[PDB]
Amino acid sequence: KVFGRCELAAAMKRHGLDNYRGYSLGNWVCAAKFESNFNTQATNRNTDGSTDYGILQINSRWWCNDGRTPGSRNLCNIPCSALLSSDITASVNCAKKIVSDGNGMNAWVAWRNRCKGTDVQAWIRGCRL
Ligand SMILES: O=C(O)c1cccc(CN2CCN(CCCS(=O)(=O)O)CCN(Cc3cccc(C(=O)O)n3)CC2)n1
Ligand SMILES: [Cl-]
Ligand SMILES: [Cl-]
Ligand SMILES: [Cl-]
Ligand SMILES: [Cl-]
Ligand SMILES: [Cl-]
Ligand SMILES: [Cl-]
Ligand code: NA
Ligand SMILES: [Tb+3]
Ligand SMILES: [Tb+3]
Repeated sequence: KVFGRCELAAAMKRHGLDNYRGYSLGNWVCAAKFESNFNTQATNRNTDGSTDYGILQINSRWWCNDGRTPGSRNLCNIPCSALLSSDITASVNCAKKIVSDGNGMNAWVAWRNRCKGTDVQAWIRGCRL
């Protein structure tokens, strides 16, 4: 599924991401934009051999199992394919565990480099939330 901007904002809010660990909804919408371009089926292999899955490009090194990342963990206890579903429940629940780790949303390189410090509120501008 390719979400619309306000569609995804609404979905994230419903699953409890808005202000989760202090991060306003627009931070999550901006991160999704630049991680996946709002496409729940996005996948991208990393140079270390891990792969990033879904709307929030959750990484198999630590968070889900894809059977092809040696030495990795599966801390969200899910197959990585579950993170490609049209329903974002699995991705949100995992993202909550990720952002609860020590680095917050900096674990998302695209958030750090393209959302952090910017006027992220503009990403929910005009949304009927
Ligand atoms: O800054 C940190 O998180 C940091 C610092 C030193 C040591 C640890 C231990 N981590 C390993 C490092 N990985 C952080 C780097 C991830 S990335 O940004 O490079 O991609 C995160 C994976 N961890 C998930 C987790 C779950 C619950 C609690 C904690 C925690 O207390 O750390 N961690 C498992 C153990 N973490
Ligand atoms: Cl915001
Ligand atoms: Cl990740
Ligand atoms: Cl693996
Ligand atoms: Cl392994
Ligand atoms: Cl959904
Ligand atoms: Cl934080
Ligand atoms: Na893994
Ligand atoms: Tb950690
Ligand atoms: Tb530590």
